[PDB]
Amino acid sequence: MVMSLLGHYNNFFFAAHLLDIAMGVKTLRTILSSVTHNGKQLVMTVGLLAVVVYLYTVVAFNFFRKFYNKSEDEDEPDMKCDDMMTCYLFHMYVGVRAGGGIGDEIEDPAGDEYELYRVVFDITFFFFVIVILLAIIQGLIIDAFGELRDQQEQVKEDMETKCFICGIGSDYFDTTPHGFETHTLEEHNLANYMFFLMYLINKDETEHTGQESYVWKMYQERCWDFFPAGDCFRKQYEDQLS
Amino acid sequence: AESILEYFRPYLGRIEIMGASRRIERIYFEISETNRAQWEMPQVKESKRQFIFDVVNEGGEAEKMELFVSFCEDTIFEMQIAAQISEFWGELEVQRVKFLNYLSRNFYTLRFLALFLAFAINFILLFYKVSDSPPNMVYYFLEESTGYMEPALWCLSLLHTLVAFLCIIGYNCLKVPLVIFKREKELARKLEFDGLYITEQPGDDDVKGQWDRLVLNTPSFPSNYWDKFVKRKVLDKHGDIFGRERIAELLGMDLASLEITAHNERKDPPPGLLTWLMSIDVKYQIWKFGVIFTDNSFLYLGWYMVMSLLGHYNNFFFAAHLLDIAMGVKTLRTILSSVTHNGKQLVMTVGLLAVVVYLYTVVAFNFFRKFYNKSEDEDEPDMKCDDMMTCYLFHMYVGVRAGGGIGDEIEDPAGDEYELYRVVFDITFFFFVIVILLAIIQGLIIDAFGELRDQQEQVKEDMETKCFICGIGSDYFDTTPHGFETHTLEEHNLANYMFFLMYLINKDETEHTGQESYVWKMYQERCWDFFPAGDCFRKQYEDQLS
Repeated sequence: MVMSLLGHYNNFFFAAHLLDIAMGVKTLRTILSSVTHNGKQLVMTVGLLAVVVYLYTVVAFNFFRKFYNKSEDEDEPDMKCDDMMTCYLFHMYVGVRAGGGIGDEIEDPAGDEYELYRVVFDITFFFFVIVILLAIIQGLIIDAFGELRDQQEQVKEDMETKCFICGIGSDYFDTTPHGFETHTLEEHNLANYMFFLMYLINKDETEHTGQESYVWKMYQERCWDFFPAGDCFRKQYEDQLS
Repeated sequence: AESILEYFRPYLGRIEIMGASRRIERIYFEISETNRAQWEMPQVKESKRQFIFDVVNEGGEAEKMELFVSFCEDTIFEMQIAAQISEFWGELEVQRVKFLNYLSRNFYTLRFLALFLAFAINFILLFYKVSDSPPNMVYYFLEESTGYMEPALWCLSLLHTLVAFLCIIGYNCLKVPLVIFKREKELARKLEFDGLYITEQPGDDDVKGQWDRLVLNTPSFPSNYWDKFVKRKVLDKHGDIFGRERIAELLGMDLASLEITAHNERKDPPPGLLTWLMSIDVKYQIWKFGVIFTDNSFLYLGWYMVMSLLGHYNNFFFAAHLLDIAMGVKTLRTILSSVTHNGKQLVMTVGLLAVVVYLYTVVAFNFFRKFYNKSEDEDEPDMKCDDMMTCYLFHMYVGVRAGGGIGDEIEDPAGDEYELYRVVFDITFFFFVIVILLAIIQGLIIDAFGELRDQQEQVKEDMETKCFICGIGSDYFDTTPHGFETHTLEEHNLANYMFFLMYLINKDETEHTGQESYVWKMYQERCWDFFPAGDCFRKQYEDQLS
């Protein structure tokens, strides 16, 4: 509402309703739920990266200050490691985004002193905040898809073994041909129970039959002992005539 | 009799055992008035949850009961230690403990304060600035004016160190007794039931076992353990088959071999407060310190100590306590355990990469030497493939990090000779140490997450089919409505067994009932045949009346 109204003024603002796509086009909702399923532990990785880069900055500032000169034309008037805010921002903005580690933007360490300390600093930075810390992001998505896809299998499998009202497994019902198929469609249909409460509520209390009032009595009392929960009327009378 | 049942219901325990009749019997008892209240504490619920998890997957079936009883005993000492801290020359001693019990009470909030202070000092540390002029180079502390910026840092630095000092003493007063009791319990069994120091000996390995030899002969060996007869109990058992005096001299009890039986003479020490207080076991204390200086958590706490102390000097050093995040903020511990779960086989891939790049270097040095010139301005005075160390380092430092293979930094092979040998060298390098060898790193993480997530499902699923005490499946119990639900809450509750050992230990041996002594007899004997393990008292009497 508000964005449409705020239209007729800077018409560009209309280009925010396009994000309605999500709540539409079903497919997406599933795709976006995949990434959303691990949101609580996704931004925390970003915080971890923000901590690690700070840890690297405190070292680069103390020892590698004279390396970050931008090497302007025939002059060296600019240096990034003079303060903390103006240097840590450099690592945060170019370092993690370098695609190859911070060693690309700094002056090449062809000198003698600190030749190995700088190489280790480069290599560890490449191995920690480029290969590893950008792999956990992908990991929290690969299995995120797997979980949304796996949970469907369980709800598919459980409906093929239990009647969801009785606890009886499918085998026992499969003693007769298509016994389990009939059990989930004639006896415990999960839809007649839908159609029973409507019959109870609409009917006036005066004309309740012998049984319909009694189940109504517990329904008013809010007790659920009238559901079968264990027996199925043929496990009950199997011995006599079945 | 309805109200009398309802009022007393939350205290009437119910345990179900077998024995002395080859059938299953049921025992009732009075649980508690305060232990039932405490049992629902987050540190205890999480401990139980963690214990359950490492039994279903890393737990052998045969010894499942044994370690469960071990955790059962551990929780009792946790109860005893936690029940205490809850609330001018000789009167200071009581006020000292009256404050120590407060320090150990709110240990976790005090610990979290240390992380918060570390976060604040790190944030304020974000304004330093090098300057070649005194306000040699000086680390001048720039600020958005606001003169109150430098004074605050000093007070915060002092307070952080103070809180870090307090948490160490809190740890000592809170956790150390648990580890000590653990070690005492583990050691006392290897003598009574094994010959780890009598018949067998450590095989020059197991420094943990070697270090324990300095505690055997101390006058006070079982300082935190309950059973104080651990010396006499093993004395008789191993005093006949072996030298009785030989076993006697090993465990100490100087002249107690005769004092054990000849105790006709009676036992008054003079009041020597602060006069003879230096009569302490110099051999037991060194053993305790040797144990305490090995625990990982205490060592990490001392490391956090050392860095805070090394503060007030190069204040930047404070920016290492920030890595406390890990041991905090739970979430992370799981995320970091994901990558840590495959550490043994992760660095080995790095070693493999280090080998493969060396293999490539030996070829590039022998044939492609004249290609690595850096092509300086109007001159070619620099070449990287002149030695091995100065060339292999080039591949290690730029090659694997090139993001596109080594072919980017070398001079373009537009020449005729070796045109294909160089192209193959480039392409294989791209296909082996960039696409493949940097994909195994991601693979060892993708399934690493899957395994930590999958192991949870198994411990969730097993608890929904078996009673964890009886081997009976859920189906059989589901014959009656909610039968399995009641079986895991009335009969085999896994928490009445908690409440039964406390009832046994606290009760004196004289008033043990007919059954309570017999299960006590095996518990002293350390036999676990009184657990049901197969029957459930309704599979037992289903035919008669059920």
